[PDB]
Amino acid sequence: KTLWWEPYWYAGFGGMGVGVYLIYHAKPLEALDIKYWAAPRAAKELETEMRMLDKLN
Amino acid sequence: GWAYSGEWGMLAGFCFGTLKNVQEGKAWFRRPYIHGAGMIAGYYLFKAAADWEDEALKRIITRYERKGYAIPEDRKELFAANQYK
Amino acid sequence: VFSGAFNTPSSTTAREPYAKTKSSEAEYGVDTPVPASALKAADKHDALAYAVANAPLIGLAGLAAGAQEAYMTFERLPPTLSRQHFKQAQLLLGIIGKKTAYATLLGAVFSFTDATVENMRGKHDMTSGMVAGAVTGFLFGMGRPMPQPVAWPLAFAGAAVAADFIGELMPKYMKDYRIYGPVVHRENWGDPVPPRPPILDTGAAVRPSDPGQFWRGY
Amino acid sequence: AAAAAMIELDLCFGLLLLILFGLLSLRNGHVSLAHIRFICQCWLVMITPLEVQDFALCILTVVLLQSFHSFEALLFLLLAYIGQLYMMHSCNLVSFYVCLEAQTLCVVVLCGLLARGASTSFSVEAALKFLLLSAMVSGMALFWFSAMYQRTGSLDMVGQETFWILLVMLFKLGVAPMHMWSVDLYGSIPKSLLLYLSTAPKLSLFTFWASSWHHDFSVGVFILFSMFIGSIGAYGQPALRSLFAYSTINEIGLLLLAVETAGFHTLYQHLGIYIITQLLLWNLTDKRLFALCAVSLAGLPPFAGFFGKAWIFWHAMSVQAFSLLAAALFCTLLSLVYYLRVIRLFWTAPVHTAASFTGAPNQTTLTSACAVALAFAPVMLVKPFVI
Amino acid sequence: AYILDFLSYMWEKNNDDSASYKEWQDFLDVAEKDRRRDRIIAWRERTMYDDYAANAEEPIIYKR
Amino acid sequence: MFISVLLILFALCVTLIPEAHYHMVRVWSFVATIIPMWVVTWMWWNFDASGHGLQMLVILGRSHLAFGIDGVALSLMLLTTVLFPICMMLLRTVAGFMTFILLEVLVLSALCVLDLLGFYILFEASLILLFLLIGRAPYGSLEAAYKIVLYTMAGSLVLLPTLFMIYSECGTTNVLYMTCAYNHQTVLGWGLLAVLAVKIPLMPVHLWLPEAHVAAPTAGSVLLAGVLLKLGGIGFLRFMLPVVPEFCVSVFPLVSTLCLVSFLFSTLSTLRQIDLKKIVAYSSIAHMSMVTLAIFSQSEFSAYSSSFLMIAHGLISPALFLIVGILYDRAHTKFILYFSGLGASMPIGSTLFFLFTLGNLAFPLFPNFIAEVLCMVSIFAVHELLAYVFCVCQVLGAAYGFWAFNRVVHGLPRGPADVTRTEFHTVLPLLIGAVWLGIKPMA
Amino acid sequence: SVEERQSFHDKVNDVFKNLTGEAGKRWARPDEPILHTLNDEKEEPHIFFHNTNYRTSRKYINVEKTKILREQALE
Ligand SMILES: CCCCCCCCCCCCCCCCCC(=O)O[C@@H](COC(=O)CCCCCCCCCCCCCCC)COP(=O)(O)OCC[N+](C)(C)C
Repeated sequence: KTLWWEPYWYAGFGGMGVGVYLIYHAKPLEALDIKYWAAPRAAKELETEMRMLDKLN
Repeated sequence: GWAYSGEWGMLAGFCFGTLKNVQEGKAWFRRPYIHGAGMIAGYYLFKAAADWEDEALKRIITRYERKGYAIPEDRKELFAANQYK
Repeated sequence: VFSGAFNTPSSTTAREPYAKTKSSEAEYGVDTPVPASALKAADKHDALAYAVANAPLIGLAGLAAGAQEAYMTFERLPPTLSRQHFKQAQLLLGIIGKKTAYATLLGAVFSFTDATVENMRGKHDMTSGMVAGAVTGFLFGMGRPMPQPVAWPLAFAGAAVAADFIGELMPKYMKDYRIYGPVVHRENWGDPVPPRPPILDTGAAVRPSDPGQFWRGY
Repeated sequence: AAAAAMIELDLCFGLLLLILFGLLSLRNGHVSLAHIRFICQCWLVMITPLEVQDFALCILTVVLLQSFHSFEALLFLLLAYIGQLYMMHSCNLVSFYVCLEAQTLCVVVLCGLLARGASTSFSVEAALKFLLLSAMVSGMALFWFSAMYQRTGSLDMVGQETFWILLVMLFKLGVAPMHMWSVDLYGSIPKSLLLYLSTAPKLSLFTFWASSWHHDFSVGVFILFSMFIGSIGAYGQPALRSLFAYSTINEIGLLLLAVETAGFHTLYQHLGIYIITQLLLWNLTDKRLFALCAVSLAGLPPFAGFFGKAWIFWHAMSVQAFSLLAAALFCTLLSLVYYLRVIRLFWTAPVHTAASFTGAPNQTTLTSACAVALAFAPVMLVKPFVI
Repeated sequence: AYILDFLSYMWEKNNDDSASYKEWQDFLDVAEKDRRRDRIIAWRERTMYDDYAANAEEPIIYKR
Repeated sequence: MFISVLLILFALCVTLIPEAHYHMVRVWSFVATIIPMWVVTWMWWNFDASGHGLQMLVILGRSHLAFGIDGVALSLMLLTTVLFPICMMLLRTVAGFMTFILLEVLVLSALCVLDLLGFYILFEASLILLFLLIGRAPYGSLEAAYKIVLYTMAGSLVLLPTLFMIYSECGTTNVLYMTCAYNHQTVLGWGLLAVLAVKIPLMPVHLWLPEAHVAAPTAGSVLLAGVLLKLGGIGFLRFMLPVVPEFCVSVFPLVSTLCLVSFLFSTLSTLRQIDLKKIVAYSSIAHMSMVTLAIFSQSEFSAYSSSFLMIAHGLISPALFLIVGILYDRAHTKFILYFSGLGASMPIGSTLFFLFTLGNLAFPLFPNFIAEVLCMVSIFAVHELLAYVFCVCQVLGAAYGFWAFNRVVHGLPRGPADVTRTEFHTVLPLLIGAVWLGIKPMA
Repeated sequence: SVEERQSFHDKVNDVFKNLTGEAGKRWARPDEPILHTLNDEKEEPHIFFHNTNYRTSRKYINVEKTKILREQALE
């Protein structure tokens, strides 16, 4: 016989777990973490800084 | 004064009726006419309090300006206003 | 505002000291005068005169405690003892006088030790109060079992430290405190300038430590 | 022309008619007098001017009259109200003396009259002690008024003699160490007069203080005495009447801290919240609401007592009254222990409330349930309201 | 895996950056108005009502 | 805001259910805490991580009570909404349900408030609820309840005049304008240190915790350990560091020595404990000392590492309290001398006890390992010796942890039978959260 | 002077009141800081929050630069 808390426990904690999964795997990457906003902007700055450091040498 | 003061007064009237029942050993829903009268009185009491809010602000600005404290017109609207915040 | 990387107010500071904030159109204080006895009682340059000026007030506390104990002893006296009026008077006056003399002694010891360490060190700080408290509490705690010859110097030194922090250092630190008018060093925020500091009819224990805090009187 | 004095003539005519109506009703053998009480409440409304403090006193006394049943008690309360109202308008020591003495005589007679059962002699004893202690304070007031009148030649309340008049006022509020008459009164006199004594005269005297009083002195030592003595006494006394007497001394010490630092707005807010709590305290029949009085007299945050204490603390910190504030905070920490004792006594206990048998079924549930809604007043208290 | 792409599109469609800025500005404005009002109110004089010099500008009529 | 009013009003309807319908009362009170977990998960979905520091703002006029979300508040709110239904599974009366519902309202509103007076009003309105929860008549302790209430009241009463001092100084208690005005930082800094050094157990104002966290019931212990201690940390991170930073630099040697002596002396005391619940209760003081020093270092990513340690502690120590609560519920004692050989008689419970023992000692594949490494990175960047003190004392934590486990789990088999389905599902969300946050915490 | 500081504060409040931005740009990821000669930038709260957002952006970008260079050096 199913205990009184079992449907509500499985619905609540399972819907939290699926929601946390969808936060990690279906949000836009810039919206999920600022490191995805800054990864392309660091790369172009590094491109225009590597040749500056080349010329300084 | 505050925009939601009448709804707060109605919740106060409902809690008043429920407590008057609980003190006399009755369940919360008993004698609903007591709840209704309490709701009416709470609504009008908290609306009167919200009117006194505007009245007190008006008295403060009037007394302060008569004493010589000149308030700029950008700040006089914080006081001389029946603001429904 | 709030990030896990850093706390921006921990490195966003002024580069220069500020000018004094104008708080009112009138910048002179209004207050009742201090009586001359308390003006003389503040002077520490003569250690003996300091102790003579301060010790009778500390003896008043022992007078109050002794009068209390004397009345409570008088009420319990049986009629065979209470009708003997000379003996009753000498017993009650003995209780009161012992309490008054002990309080005056502790007060004079504290004031003299305080002003002596003050004049010996050449500066005013919290060390003189701590040393005077240790001496007075050791005088009180002598002859008692042993938590007490340490516990009573600590209590009297703690009273001196609380006196310095609450009554002297905190009013000095907050001399530029304003509750009215422009925010201090934030005059660009535009809070209006009143014609005067606010008039408050406070009691004699609440007096303005700066001329601009409020005007006291009626 | 006497056309500006119709309210005074109305007061006197109403008293003349009310005595005759009460005489006619008693010649019929009426064992209840609700009609007399309604006429008394109408007379209270009809003689009160249109100020905030006057109507606060009026509405308070209208609510208080529902706990009194005899004709003579109603007459004494009306003639005490005349002194309480007209003391707020007193601008001399003549009217001050007469209003205070009328109030003292009315309180003494009511303490004698209303006692019943085995507690009759205890109430009469405490009334006699109060009368004797009140007589010498009245003598001090008269003596120093005569001194001031001789020195100044006028009726102005200025100079060194105002210190003794201030001590007279502090006696009338039960300020420690002149507090023991109220401690004696709390232990024996019945609950309705205790309810009357903790609300109306404090309002009347503080309004006189706000309206027409200046002194060049301090009250700080009496603040310290009241707060420390009240807190330690209520911690140490197991009888509940003495607990509430000492907690009242602590509250009057807080009100004196509000007076001493100026800022009477915090004084008026805390006094109003205290008066509503008193109206709840002395009319309780269900003992679970005794815990709400406890959490709202301990200053616990969401209830209205917190707000009443906290504006007093805010204004004291504004004018930098640091030492008195620190003492007040220590005594507030001590007060929580005996308010928790109250909660232990009356909340963590099985519930028993006896029903009525001879009618009048739980007759003041309206007022007590209305005053318990001091959990909804904090929304209006946080705003700039009382100024 | 298409559900993930459509939920990403749903996030981008629902988010409104200008509305976030207006929310921030309204928060700052309400707080600043409260602070300004409270600072003006705190010039709070206190004497007795019979002080005719501290209350010299009030229009008071006496009956005596 | 409208949602929060609806959730409060739905939660408060437990009182109106007639008590003879037992199943309905249980289901209603459990669902009343399940719903805020879904709402806070949705708030995490709605959060823009490349946007502003404060999002989802609301301010209620001139009543103080202004609210906003940052990362620390959001993680702590998620942890609280996880922890409250587990507490609902450990209660049996409507009085318990209502006390925990009121506590959840107050905790959730206190975690995200942006007003100092609002924080004061919301937090210590829970004092009388904690007094009644700890000093319950047949099985509580009134001494413990008096201690926790009086220590908290003492700290709050020190703060309250300094709160009002800055309010008169600038005109507001809103943290966004308190951080931009000129204020007397020494006085307010001492008031804020006074509250938050009692909330976080910092020596010498820490003696309430060993009494209160043991005298509480299992649900009360889960709440008090996993949630209420972290209000001091979020107090540091939200109010004290932004508003009084000069004080926060100048008090660093004093806060530093308080943290070091709290860590060392509380670890030394934990070794001589003979009660299992007192063993679990002391170990929380050293973790909070590491949290406080990492917050006060302000050095590399200090808010991040300290919040992550708060979450790792809030996951691991309630599970240890749950296992001790199972042992107490079905053996009626918490004394070590009555327990031996629990591996043979409760294999599942002993396995869970071992895993959470390893988690509490900051072993890898648990979020405490990542947390302590990053906290020591933040501490190391100020000076190497302040990190060395915590590094060399790791044998002292492992000594008490493995000694308690080895005394109660191995030996002659005596004691209760293994866990039920309900006890396993009280433990289970904490274990899943630990495995996730210790293996793949970020993306 | 006080008048010049007040007029500057009014100008800043007017500018930040009537501010908007669209087309793929996040406010609170600004392109440039606001250059000022203020003693204690927290004198003007809008400028303080703007430069706080810019400084947060730079810290995260520098972290990302470190990661890209570490991958290159490993290669
Ligand atoms: C101070 C930063 C906050 C970090 C706190 C530590 C969090 C603990 C766990 C670490 C997880 C890292 C998650 C990273 C991606 C998630 C989204 C994200 O970016 O985080 C949010 C907030 O993240 C969270 O809220 C994480 C929630 C963690 C709480 C998990 C514990 C609760 C679960 C219990 C177990 C449930 C099991 C149920 C299954 C049966 C914002 O933080 P920042 O990126 O620093 O914000 C940027 C700053 N600015 C806007 C100014 C540019």
